[PDB]
Amino acid sequence: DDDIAALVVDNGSGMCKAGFAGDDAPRAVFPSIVGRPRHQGVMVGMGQKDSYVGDEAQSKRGILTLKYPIEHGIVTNWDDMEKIWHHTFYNELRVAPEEHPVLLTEAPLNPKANREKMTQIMFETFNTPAMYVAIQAVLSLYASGRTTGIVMDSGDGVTHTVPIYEGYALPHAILRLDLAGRDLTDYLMKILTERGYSFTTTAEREIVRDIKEKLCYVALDFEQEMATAASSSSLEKSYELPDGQVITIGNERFRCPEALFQPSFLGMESCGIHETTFNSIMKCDVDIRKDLYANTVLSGGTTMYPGIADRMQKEITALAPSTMKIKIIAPPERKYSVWIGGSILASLSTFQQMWISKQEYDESGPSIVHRKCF
Amino acid sequence: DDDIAALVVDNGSGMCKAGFAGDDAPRAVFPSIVGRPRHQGVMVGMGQKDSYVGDEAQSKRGILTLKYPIEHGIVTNWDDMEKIWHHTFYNELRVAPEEHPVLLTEAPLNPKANREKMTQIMFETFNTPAMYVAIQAVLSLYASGRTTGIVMDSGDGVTHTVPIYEGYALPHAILRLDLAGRDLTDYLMKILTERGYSFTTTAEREIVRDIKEKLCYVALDFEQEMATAASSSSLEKSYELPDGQVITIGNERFRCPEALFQPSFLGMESCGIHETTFNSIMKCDVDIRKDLYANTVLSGGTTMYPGIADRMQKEITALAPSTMKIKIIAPPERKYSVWIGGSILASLSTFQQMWISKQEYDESGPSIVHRKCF
Amino acid sequence: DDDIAALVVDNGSGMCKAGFAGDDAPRAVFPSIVGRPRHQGVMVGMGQKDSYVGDEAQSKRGILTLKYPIEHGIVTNWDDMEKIWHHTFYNELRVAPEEHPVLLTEAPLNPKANREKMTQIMFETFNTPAMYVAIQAVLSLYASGRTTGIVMDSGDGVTHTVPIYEGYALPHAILRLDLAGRDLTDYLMKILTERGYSFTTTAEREIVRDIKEKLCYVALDFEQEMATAASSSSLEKSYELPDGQVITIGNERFRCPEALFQPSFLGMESCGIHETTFNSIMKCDVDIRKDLYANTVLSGGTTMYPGIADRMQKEITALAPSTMKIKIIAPPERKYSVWIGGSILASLSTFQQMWISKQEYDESGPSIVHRKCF
Amino acid sequence: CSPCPHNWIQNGKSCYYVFERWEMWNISKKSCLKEGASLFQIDSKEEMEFISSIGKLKGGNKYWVGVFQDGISGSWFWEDGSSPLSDLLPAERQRSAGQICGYLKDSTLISDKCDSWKYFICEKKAFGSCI
Ligand SMILES: Nc1ncnc2c1ncn2[C@@H]1O[C@H](COP(=O)(O)OP(=O)(O)O)[C@@H](O)[C@H]1O
Ligand SMILES: Nc1ncnc2c1ncn2[C@@H]1O[C@H](COP(=O)(O)OP(=O)(O)O)[C@@H](O)[C@H]1O
Ligand SMILES: Nc1ncnc2c1ncn2[C@@H]1O[C@H](COP(=O)(O)OP(=O)(O)O)[C@@H](O)[C@H]1O
Ligand SMILES: [Ca+2]
Repeated sequence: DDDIAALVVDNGSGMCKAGFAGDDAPRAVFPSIVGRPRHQGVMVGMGQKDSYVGDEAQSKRGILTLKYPIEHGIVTNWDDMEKIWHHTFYNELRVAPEEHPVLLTEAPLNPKANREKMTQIMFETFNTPAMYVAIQAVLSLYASGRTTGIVMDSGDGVTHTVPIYEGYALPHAILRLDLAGRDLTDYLMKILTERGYSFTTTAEREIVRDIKEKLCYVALDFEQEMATAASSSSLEKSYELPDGQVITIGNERFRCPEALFQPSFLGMESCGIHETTFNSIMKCDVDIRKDLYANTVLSGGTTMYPGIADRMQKEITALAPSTMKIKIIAPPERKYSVWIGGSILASLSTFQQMWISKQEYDESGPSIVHRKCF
Repeated sequence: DDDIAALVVDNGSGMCKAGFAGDDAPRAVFPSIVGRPRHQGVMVGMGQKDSYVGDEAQSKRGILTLKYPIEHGIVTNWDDMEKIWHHTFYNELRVAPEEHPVLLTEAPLNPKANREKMTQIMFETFNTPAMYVAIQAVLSLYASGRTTGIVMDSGDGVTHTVPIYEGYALPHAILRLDLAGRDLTDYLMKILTERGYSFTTTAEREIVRDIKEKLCYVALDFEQEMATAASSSSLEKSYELPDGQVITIGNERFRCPEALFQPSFLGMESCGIHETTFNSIMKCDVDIRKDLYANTVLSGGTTMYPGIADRMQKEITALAPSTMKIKIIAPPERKYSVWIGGSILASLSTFQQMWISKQEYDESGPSIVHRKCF
Repeated sequence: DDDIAALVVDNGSGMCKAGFAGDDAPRAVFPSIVGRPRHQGVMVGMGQKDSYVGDEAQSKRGILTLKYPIEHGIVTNWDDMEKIWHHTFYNELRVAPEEHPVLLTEAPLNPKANREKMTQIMFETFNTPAMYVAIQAVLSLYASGRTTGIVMDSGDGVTHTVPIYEGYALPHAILRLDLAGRDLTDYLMKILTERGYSFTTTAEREIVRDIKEKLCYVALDFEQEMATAASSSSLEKSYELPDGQVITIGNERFRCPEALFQPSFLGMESCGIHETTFNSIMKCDVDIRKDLYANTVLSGGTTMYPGIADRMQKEITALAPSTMKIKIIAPPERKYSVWIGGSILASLSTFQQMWISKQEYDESGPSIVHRKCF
Repeated sequence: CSPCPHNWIQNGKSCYYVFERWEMWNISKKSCLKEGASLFQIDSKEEMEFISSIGKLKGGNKYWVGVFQDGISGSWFWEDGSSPLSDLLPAERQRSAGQICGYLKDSTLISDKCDSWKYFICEKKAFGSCI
């Protein structure tokens, strides 16, 4: 009609999420991979989609191959990516890109060159009236809505801790982690295989993934938990493999997520989350620190483990001076929180000038989206 | 008058079947062997055909010898083979091949060389416009219209299990069993002999073939059936020899078919059909498996025995996870399945481009049929 | 008489290698199968051993059935293993267990549980004074004596690339590959069955395997050779089978080994060895990588084919940066080098505390071997 | 709660627990005691035939079982100290030093050393239903 929405598409490493602004949560969420028959060969007829992946790949599982054109949350390729965007618009959204503004969201260190290219697609192929480039970290923060605190965001590919004072993220405080659920699953596979299972494959990949999400938990004490494990009847939990095997999984459940706390499991030199939290605090002023400690915020898929909050308070409290108050917070469906923030910003009536427009593309080129804007 | 029919000749080991594509079933069907009076002896006059075989051979039984150029499906010698083809086209079909594009069927590990040879004969001697060559199982699979499932094919010479996902026979999983069909009859002659009958001869083999098809069945339980036999008033059924002898039969009944389940009767090392499905099942992805277990179909003349489906289901669950669903599907007139597959594919006007042309034959040689097509 | 040997026994998937430490090569080698008459069929008198296997079965080939408790290296069943060991000491070694301390070697990811089990058997049944169980990979690396480098280790059942820096193997770096000689043997029968032939059975596996070693070579250029294939007179080289038969070989000769380079042949998605190595190298630090490129060691079994080294050099040169030095090293007779590592490890006097003792077994239970040592 | 507390498998009247870990026979008994379970004892072939259902438990493992051997007499009993029927009892070796209460290795009952470590299985009565 009149009025316009903002398309909120966050181009996730594994799973891209898109929708309309004003929506509480993304209408679409689907795998972000590309896949074909590896085997192929051949048939009478077709009717196949060469490399949709998407929903169909996940159902697909055994047959298909997976590429992620943006594994490291960075558009590693434009050809496939267009496909994701095309699929998103036509297939899932079933919107015409002509009608609405879109906000793409971006991973944190996304070189200002790709950004221009991101823009050029949207204008050129997609022909959106206008689009905005977002930083997913930001949009997550936007959703949260708190000015000061130090939030730990662990998602799929990357983990950060960022102190936030009024709203401004102190750059210097921040530090990167390589680890996130991405690693966690792989590890889960690897430990599983020792016992005798072999989870080498991509189909098996997804099986491992399922196992960790339902199954896996975070220990009160790493050391105690092993010790218990020996006696532990409980841990023995069964998982039914798609084939009908039932495979038993005691200890792995806690060992897997433990890695975040102790990266050396995976062979990361990197410090665990808690060391991360402390470090980011130190980096900042003595005065401010209290504010962070009170307001620590969790975020992302990887933060969802029940038991994290209590471990974190436990961990931090040992570290920190006994005076300082320590609070922890974890908003209930944080994984979405990126998309959510994106959703909010996109919607913003007021902010609307911020959006990047077709003319601006023409005169300044896409780089505008990078410069003195997002 | 226009349009064309596909001549779908299925060269069977024992039985040639051929007709026009679009036909529900094979037009004309006859034993492939070659025979002439072994004894001969002369006479006054003539008017016998040296080595027609066909139908006339069958009633012929005492007089003729046999020879299967098509022994193990593979066409060992061209000269007889052409004779079959000539007979098929001219005598049974009564049609002149110049007129009709023809699809030929071929056996599973049929070498390239013969395939080309097949082309040379079809083009040169017959001079048909164009030919197609087919691989018999796929034609069977085509007929079914089953994209997914694990199928038992058991015909005359060979028995396979091929799992299929999305119309793809996954090469790896497939396994072969030497036995079928033949092995039953011969075993049938032998087990019969022990009782005191002699069925050495060719005529006798025909007799023997007759008995198993009508007479024989497969057991709910081998062990149980054996126990019962002593009582068995039932099994005793009589079969009248064409001379007019009568024989008693019936422990034989179950036992011969027993072979497939436990090949050791034959002395065959290989495992049962049931275990063969299982082996194949594992070969596939775990994820795919539920589909396979659910869709199991048996194909081929050897699958016709009453009772198999129920037996197979029982055998397989005992194998299977307990949770998983089981289905055994057997289409009614399966023997013809291969031919039908011949007819559908042949009959595909849409597909017609596949049809191999004399132009390709001359330019490419016969090879074009093999490479990049069938 | 004082001083002691270490009994170094190598429980291979297919072959056990055994003998006294310090010994340049294993004295005794024999197949690891279990084999008793499939047919049986009684007779008058006996004198046979139910399933000795080893050398004698091999001579037996037509008669016998083959099993590997050691299938994929990992000991699935204890009894046969108990048998295998019994044969080893008494029959082949003609040594008595009580007299000498023994080393035992293990498959890469061995369950602890079986470790105690292995540990259990030798003490209890064998009543060896003391034992050590070591990881086969580690022994092999011991054999090289290369502190660093990256070795491609291809044996019977499995293929690994293991980067080594400063005497340490960096677990993240190293990937596995199911493909290995066993698959090649199976592979080769299949394509041979392709043209003429049918090598279904156990004996035939042996026959093919014989072909496999003598026959097989790697091709400089996969593509090129195929082109060569049509013209090649040379390829045609001929083999005579155990009966009469003499069979022809030649395209399949290169093609079989091809799998290592292209796993897809066998239906494997996984990246080729050339691929494998590169990835693993990338896994490591950039600084170090120069080391691996300089030192790449071949290992095991499957690495023996002539001309692998140069092709290997070639592929890696292509992958590597232009500056980089690359060097491939393949020790002249590497298959043994697994056993070699053991002999040294066992043989090490200085190390001698390393051995596991009856008391450590008695107090600790078996697990002492697994825990805090080998 | 239900006829069996979780992670236990029911067979008719009985409930069984297959231990994750290795324990010594006596130790597992104490452990079993904690539950109020006992070690499993096999009154019948029927119960013995059920063991195969262990088979799905990965691989066969040796599992400590009720039967105990006196030593002087060498008589085999269960903890309750009843007599196993002939079927239950152990198999022979030429001779050596040592022997103790049986385990179960997959299909058949066996004996070993207690000191060794083995997996044990406990058995309890299911809360049999009355209406
Ligand atoms: N409920 C949950 N419990 C534990 N881990 C989860 C849960 N939900 C998602 N994850 C993990 O977190 C990741 C998704 O989080 P997300 O913030 O989207 O990561 P990213 O933004 O880096 O893609 C997934 O890879 C998944 O493994
Ligand atoms: N109704 C039936 N019951 C049992 N066996 C049959 C029946 N019909 C055919 N057969 C057997 O199956 C074979 C025919 O099946 P088919 O699939 O044509 O074998 P192939 O394709 O290998 O020649 C014959 O040899 C015959 O012995
Ligand atoms: N000279 C050779 N050329 C090619 N292949 C060989 C040669 N010698 C052995 N092999 C193959 O390598 C395997 C033996 O290597 P090995 O390292 O012992 O494997 P594993 O240690 O996994 O048992 C055998 O299966 C054999 O097929
Ligand atoms: Ca009881």
